[PDB]
Amino acid sequence: ITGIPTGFTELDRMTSGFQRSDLIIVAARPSVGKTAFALNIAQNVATKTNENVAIFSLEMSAQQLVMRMLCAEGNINAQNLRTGKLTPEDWGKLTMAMGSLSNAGIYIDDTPSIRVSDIRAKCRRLKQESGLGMIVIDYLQLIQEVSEISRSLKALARELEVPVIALSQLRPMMSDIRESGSIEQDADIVAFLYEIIIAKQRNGPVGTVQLAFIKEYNKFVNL
Amino acid sequence: QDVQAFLKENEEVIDQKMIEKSLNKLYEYIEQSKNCSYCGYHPKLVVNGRSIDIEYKKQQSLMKSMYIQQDLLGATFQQVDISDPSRLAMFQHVTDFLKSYNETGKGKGLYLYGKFGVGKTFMLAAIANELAEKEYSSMIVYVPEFVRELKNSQTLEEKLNMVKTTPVLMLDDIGAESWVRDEVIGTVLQHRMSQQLPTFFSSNFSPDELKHHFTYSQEVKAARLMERILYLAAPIRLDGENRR
Amino acid sequence: QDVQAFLKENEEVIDQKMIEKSLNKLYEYIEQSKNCSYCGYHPKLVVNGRSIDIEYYECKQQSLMKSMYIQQDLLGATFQQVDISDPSRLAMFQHVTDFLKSYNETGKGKGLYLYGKFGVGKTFMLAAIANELAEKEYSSMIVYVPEFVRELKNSLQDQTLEEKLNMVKTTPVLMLDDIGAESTSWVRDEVIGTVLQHRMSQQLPTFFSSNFSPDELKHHFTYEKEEVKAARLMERILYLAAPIRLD
Repeated sequence: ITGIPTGFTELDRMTSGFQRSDLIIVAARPSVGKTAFALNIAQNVATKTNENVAIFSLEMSAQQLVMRMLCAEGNINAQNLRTGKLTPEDWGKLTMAMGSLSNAGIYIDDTPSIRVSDIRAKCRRLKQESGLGMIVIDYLQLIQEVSEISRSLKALARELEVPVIALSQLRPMMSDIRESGSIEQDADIVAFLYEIIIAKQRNGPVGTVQLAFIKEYNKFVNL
Repeated sequence: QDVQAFLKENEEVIDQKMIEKSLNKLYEYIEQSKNCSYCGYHPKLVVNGRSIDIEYKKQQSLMKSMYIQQDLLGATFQQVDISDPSRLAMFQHVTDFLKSYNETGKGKGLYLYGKFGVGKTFMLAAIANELAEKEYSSMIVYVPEFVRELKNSQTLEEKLNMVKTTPVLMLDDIGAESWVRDEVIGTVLQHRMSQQLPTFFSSNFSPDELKHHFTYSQEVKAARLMERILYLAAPIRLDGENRR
Repeated sequence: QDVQAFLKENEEVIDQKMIEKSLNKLYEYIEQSKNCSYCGYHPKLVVNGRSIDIEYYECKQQSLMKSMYIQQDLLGATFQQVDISDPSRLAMFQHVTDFLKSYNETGKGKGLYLYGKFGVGKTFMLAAIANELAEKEYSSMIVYVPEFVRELKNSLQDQTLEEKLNMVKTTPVLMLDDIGAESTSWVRDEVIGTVLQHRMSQQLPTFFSSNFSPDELKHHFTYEKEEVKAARLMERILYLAAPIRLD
């Protein structure tokens, strides 16, 4: 928080951000997960201060991803909220799911197998269409032919005057996003998911940190 | 919500924290197919140390008996004669509980102990049709024919998942072949006392005898196998004339 | 059962984390005897800071014997008081007599390993070697292990208890206790590194019996360049003791 917030408070007394203009890539593992990380980098940042956001969910329809953060803001995902009529009970903690995620400003996404000149013409009228605090783009291994995308993703944080995010689906270290990309000369802060191995910057702080998980509500935990 | 149900289901076995540690397991457990395709295995929870793992009339129908002859399992109660303390000191623990059987509150089974031939298994196969008036997946088994093919190997990772925490287990006979049975039934009888469950017994010998016969060496692993079988109930006599 | 009720009663306040952290404790809690054969204590859960512990609530050699950090109400067990229907208690019977014999002043021999569950009493079994090495003019001392970290981090104003261990290291049959989930990590290269050298500067036999196993006691103290510093000073503990097997 310098800044329009990063992710965690021990991760906002670590590196410090998000600040003015940064290309980011959180090279996220298969098998383990990358779902709730989005439900804990851009879930509460829209629903508190008027530096609003947007969500790129490319390959899947944006609407299947809306069973992920409402079932993680209203803590209701075990009766269940992904298939129809609940038992006369789980209509309990609904007042926390959408009761904050509509008084902010977000554009969720699933527009075609995109190149990147979209978010250049789109972000010339979405900087002027939204409110802007972060710009959450899909993982760096689909948009096309993979390496070129990251190179022109550095400048994107420098146009709308807000830091821009684009994860990845390749241990995990900086030489596996390499067996499918370029990145190093471009993105100058590479976090991860096993463990958010933020092992890159000039600001100072870089550390070894994983967090606990619940997966009945998809919740992150810091201490 | 599923977690709540499971938690209280096995709260006798689980250490609150153990539940949250094995959360991934228990959640993956419920999320996957609770059934199989041979009807070849089904998932069941097991407590391993500090972690919980996942191992694989119109009254006799959906039942699933193991290693038994096909049509011998038909027995009633009017037809069962009522004689000595073989049948006049037993219908006092049987009938106090009929239409009143819970899970989430341990029930009393029985241990039919005595002779060689009188009536070992006619008070575990008759009541299996009181567990057919309501219809449970009530198990009926020969334990002489159980420590043989499961010594074998092929398939062996999970062979006793229907001989642990089924709603009913009418165990019949153990009279053949520090034993090959202390990480086997001695931990099978562990899940019959912390996931809220009762069991049913009948055999050839008796409690005194079986303790003096199990597991021998040059180790009280012979006198721990049988109070895992003298806990939920108190054993009573069987007496009368021979039946052959 | 009460714990279950309370847990769900205040599960909105308690949460799950602490539960998953203290999982081992809560699981060990339910797994052990909730009652006692005196009906002498029973286990109950207690919240200590951020961790949940398990406390028990109640259901020729005396001026020679002066054991530090422990009482004299703990040293009163023999071996003819010890039963044998279990597969643990006789191991000790055969062990120590063969060490009444291979040592005729200076021996540099072996040791014993009682490690595992919580019920045997590994200080009453040790309060027996301590019991009858004092009919003689000699000893087999018993001092607790966490007490070398209970009154030994506040008082490092030089000496203090760098100078009362000086003579507790001139008794042959000295026995070491609860190393494992009882003792944080400043001590091992200043005390329990310098514990097993000056006795072995002339070579002798020392003892180790706690609760956490051999291929595990090397690991319980990195609280790699951390596991290896837990593989040198301890290469004089597994180099000086032979295991007993809780079957």
